[PDB]
Amino acid sequence: IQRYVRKDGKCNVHHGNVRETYRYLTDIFTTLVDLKWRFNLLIFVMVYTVTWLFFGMIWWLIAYIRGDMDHIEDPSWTPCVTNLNGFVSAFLFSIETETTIGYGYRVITDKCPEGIILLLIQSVLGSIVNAFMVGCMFVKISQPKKRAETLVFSTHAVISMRDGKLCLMFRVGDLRNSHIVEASIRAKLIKSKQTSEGEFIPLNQTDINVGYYTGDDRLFLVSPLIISHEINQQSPFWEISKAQLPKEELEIVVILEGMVEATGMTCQARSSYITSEILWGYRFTPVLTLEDGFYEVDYNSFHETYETSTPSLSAKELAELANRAESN
Amino acid sequence: IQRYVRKDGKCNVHHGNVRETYRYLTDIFTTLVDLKWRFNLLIFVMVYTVTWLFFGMIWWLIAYIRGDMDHIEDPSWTPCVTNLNGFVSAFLFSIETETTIGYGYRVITDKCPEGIILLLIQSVLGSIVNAFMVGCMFVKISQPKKRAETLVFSTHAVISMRDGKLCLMFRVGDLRNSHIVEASIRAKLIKSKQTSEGEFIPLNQTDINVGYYTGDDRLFLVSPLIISHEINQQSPFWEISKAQLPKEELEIVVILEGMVEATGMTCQARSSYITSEILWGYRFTPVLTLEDGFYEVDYNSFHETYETSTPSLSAKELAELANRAESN
Amino acid sequence: IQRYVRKDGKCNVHHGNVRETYRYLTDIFTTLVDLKWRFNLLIFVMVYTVTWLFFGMIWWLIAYIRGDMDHIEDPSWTPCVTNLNGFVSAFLFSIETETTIGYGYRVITDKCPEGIILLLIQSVLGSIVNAFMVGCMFVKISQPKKRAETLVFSTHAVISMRDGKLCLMFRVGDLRNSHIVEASIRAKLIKSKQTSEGEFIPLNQTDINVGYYTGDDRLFLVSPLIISHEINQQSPFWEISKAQLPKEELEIVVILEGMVEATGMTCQARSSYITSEILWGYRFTPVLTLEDGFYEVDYNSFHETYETSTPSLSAKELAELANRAESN
Amino acid sequence: IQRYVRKDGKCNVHHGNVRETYRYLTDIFTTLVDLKWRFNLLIFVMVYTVTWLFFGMIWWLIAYIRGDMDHIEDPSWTPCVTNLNGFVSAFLFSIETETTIGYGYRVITDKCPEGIILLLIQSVLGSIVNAFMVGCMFVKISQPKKRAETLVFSTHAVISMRDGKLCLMFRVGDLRNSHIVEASIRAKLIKSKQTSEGEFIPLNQTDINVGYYTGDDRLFLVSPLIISHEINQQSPFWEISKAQLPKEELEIVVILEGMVEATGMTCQARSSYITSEILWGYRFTPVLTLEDGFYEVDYNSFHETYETSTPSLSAKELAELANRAESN
Ligand SMILES: [K+]
Ligand SMILES: [K+]
Ligand SMILES: [K+]
Ligand SMILES: [K+]
Ligand SMILES: [K+]
Ligand code: NA
Ligand code: NA
Ligand code: NA
Ligand code: NA
Repeated sequence: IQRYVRKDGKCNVHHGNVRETYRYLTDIFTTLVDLKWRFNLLIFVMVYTVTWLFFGMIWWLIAYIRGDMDHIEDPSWTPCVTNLNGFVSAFLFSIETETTIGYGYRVITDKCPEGIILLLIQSVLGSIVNAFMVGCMFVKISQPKKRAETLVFSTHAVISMRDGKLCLMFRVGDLRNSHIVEASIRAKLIKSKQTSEGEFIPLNQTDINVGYYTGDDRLFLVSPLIISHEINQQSPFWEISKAQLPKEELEIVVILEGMVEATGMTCQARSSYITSEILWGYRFTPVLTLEDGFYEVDYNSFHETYETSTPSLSAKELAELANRAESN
Repeated sequence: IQRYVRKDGKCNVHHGNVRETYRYLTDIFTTLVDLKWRFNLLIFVMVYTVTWLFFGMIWWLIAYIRGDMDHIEDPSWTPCVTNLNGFVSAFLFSIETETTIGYGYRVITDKCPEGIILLLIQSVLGSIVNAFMVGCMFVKISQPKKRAETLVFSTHAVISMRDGKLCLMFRVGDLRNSHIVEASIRAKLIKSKQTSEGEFIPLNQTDINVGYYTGDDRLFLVSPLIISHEINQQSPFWEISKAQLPKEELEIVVILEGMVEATGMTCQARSSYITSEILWGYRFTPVLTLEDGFYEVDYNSFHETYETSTPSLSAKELAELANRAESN
Repeated sequence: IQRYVRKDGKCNVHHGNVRETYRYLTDIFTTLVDLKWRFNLLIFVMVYTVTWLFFGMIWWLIAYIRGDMDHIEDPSWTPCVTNLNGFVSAFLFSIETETTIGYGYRVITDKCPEGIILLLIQSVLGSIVNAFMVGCMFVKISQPKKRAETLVFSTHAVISMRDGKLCLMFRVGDLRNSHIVEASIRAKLIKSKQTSEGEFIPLNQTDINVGYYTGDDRLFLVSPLIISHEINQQSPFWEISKAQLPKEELEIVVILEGMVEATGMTCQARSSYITSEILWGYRFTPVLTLEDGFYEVDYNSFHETYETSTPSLSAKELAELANRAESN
Repeated sequence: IQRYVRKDGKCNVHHGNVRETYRYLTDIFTTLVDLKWRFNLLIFVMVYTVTWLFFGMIWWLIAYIRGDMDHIEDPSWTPCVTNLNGFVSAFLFSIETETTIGYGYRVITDKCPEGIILLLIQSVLGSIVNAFMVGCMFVKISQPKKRAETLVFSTHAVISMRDGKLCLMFRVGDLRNSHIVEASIRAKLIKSKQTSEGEFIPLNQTDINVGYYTGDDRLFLVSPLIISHEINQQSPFWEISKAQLPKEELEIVVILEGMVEATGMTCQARSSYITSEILWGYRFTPVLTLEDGFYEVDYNSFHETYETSTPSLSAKELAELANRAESN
């Protein structure tokens, strides 16, 4: 079955018929850092080689129009750049200058102002281009989405009874010793619907409660946590029994958002649970054990669940039993 | 008619009679990065050329006061900077030094401490100025407002019935495959008012509810979303019928705020719906279709709406019909 | 009278008897960027001059222990660094190397590995020190608190009647065309108190409501806004009449927090209203006027207020009149 | 007794049996900046020395395959790099080039394109590697967790009566004159539990209320603040008397999260109070005193508490006395 979101977090959507494609060029920086690495590294190589060529020809051109080329056998003549024997030497000086290596076998001189104003322009644009590209690299290396790689979601969501309440539970973890700051968990139920009046709504998102009113959706996440959605009157699973579950066409999107401790930058880790990955009547297997001075987590057991005695009834039907029980 | 906010997000306000203009110089960095590009690139060129000139004259000056200029025919004499034949050579050494190209035809020496302490000062201020300016460039290129270019708002807001409730709806979209992290939507109604007591309040902002109490204002925005404001008792559209709408003098400001995935930086995309852009009795045309392995969006249809059967009554009058219907 | 917070935002508190002062050295970066500019620029100059000296002596030392110094009249002998005639030349090479100007009159050679491993160490530490310091500069220039300079608070808070409710109002503004993203306003009442049991609490902070439950504390701030605190049953001004106000010993701290549009960084602008700056029975003078295509703000009038007819009674006593009025 | 969180903020947990260790390499930047300094500085040294060697051999190799090595006695022959007498000179040119010191005793030439395309590759990768590493340093120096060093938590939590309510109180402070922006305090109670149905939950986190519904959890923190948790019906200390406290097996985790004023980056300071550090019947000793123009804090007294008359009863039992008192 098709899902909206993959277990690893990527989203199965393509944006077609974007009539106004120039917008991608309007915020070029976003397109650049969003590219695949091969394409950054390609552009990176190109941006540098074309500038050095582009200036290299302008350095050659000053030397040509000046007549430096024509008098190389005459020492009386002095050029813009000492030693520009040909079209190759210009390329090298062009790099020697803009990288600011400037070996100084090729050296500029007093004799032309035409050259000085180029060295000037170059150095300036050399800084602006170099910023743009190095900046682009730094951002791409340091970007926070990468942290998501050391944030795990449990492979299944489970439904079982907890202190008399029927609960939907998934487990989350963080493989690093460092932290997710201002950590928080939110969850969205994704399923299509139809209004009384006729409107079909493709992949309708309804927020699932996972601590919003108590601030228990704000996580302190060191050892793995089991996030619990209590299936109450206000739940979208209120009228879903063990029987009905597999015949429902729904998907739970789970989103973990906080700041990578070292870069202040906010990360978003995502995963999905489709109807078949929601185990009814199950419990997560413990992972925590005590050792001398430290609590040790056993990630082998992180995804593992086991079965428990659990009603087949919808949460709603459990209430109906309770209403008669308290009234008895 | 005059609007407060343009559809593209820019705001029609000018800040006149700012008596204390020095404040703009107090936080210079904000003024700089807020400038138009022509003016950054201008200042950028200028800041660099004046330093190189300013030092170039000081390099010339040491050479003049020392008497290096007077003895160029004497090799016994050795200068601060080998080869400073005139006022031009000094400018070149000044750049050769501060860019740190340092071709080394112009080379400093032991003979003057006067020169060494300059090379010292220069290099230090060369780093501080270079930071300030390159930094200023980097910030301006990477700034998040730019993302707003690949965030679209629907061209109209529509009002129609949804599961028995009258709703104001606008649609939002994101043209990129990358994400808006900690995405959230808020909306402000802008219209003037008068208190019982007499006070006129120019462009009074009252927050429009778009999910605040359920956290459904926190968006997971991949494919386009239709943001719904339920027009209930607490709504500012409670007493507005189809008839009255066009004769109201109001404007809805819509604000999308989240973090650009790659730079942790927060973006704010804005748009406005003036009274004439609010289509009563309309529905948004679907955009989502299924393809092999991927959900495809059709942005051609993004802004498109169609008409449906919809009451001409205000939400309030619909309730009055319901009160008698339930009491019947 | 002593205030806790100045009108410009600075806080009248000193942190004395910090026994564990090393902590300031533990997070050195915070102390550095928190310093006055004179002291950054001082340290900046020093950090660079001591490294260049420190290496300069090590460059001199290799040259001394090797015996390069003793043979300068012998060309057969070749040194670590060509041309190190004395203790001054070493300082210059040391800079020429670490700034990477490297004029190359002073050039390293094959003949000693002792020199190569220094050039190596230097270049590496040259990058680490240069990062630390340039970074420190960049941060300090770009820091967001500076924006606060172009965020104004009204000079007074006023109390007057608004649609039958008694309200405490202050006005806020933003002098720039650019934005404060995720803008929000919160306000704290600061006054001492005593518990029934005996405990004196020095400067007790109680949050003042300014939109928290409706999200109207989240500002869209283009033209100036009048922030309104409705003085209701839950207000700390519930039992304060015009008469009692000046004899109360209290201070309202007002805090504006949002993100500078260009740097994603969060700014905090603060101000205070002491009991004497709270004008009872007053209204803010309008500032907004319409011009062709643009709304123009008149900051001359920003702080200005005028008097209106307003009850001398506490909000509580107004309710008591209303209770008998509705019961009549 | 074992705690979950240390008083200084570090967490007693180890992540064992991480089967998928490659993920650490997938987001390498996080692993790098998370390393101990010795290991950054080690890698930093290594990354640079291996590139310079790696290129140095390629520079040597071009010189070898070309036959430059074989003709050093022939001036007719001209090499890729003037002066590459051996395997050592190549290493030096390799650094001279990539650091961009380029002393220019070793200079590239026209004669080989083989060399030019290397200089090209090098300079490009020289920028990418240099970014990666300097960036990594900058991040690590500027990271916000460090601020936590100048944020103190009181050594004990105390329980005493405040205006008729039994309260759990701890005190927090900030040693710097600079601010924590968007400051906020949250607190989690950590103790194991067992569901009716059988499920043991290892270290169950239940959020402790410390201002969430009034926004008094949002701190304006200049002088020290006493954070108060009112022990009401909804409290986890509702049924805990002075008698029972020490026999409970619980731990309160306290978390302070806000932005370092200068870097926009968010900091998280943590501490813990185990059952024995919760003083029943105690009050914090004042720290604030007035001086000419400034409020002075006395951090000697910051942690100090003193005893007061305080009920031995649980908050619940105090209510039961009140129920009969009001009914009397
Ligand atoms: K250089
Ligand atoms: K150089
Ligand atoms: K050089
Ligand atoms: K040189
Ligand atoms: K936030
Ligand atoms: Na962790
Ligand atoms: Na998207
Ligand atoms: Na503004
Ligand atoms: Na402080």
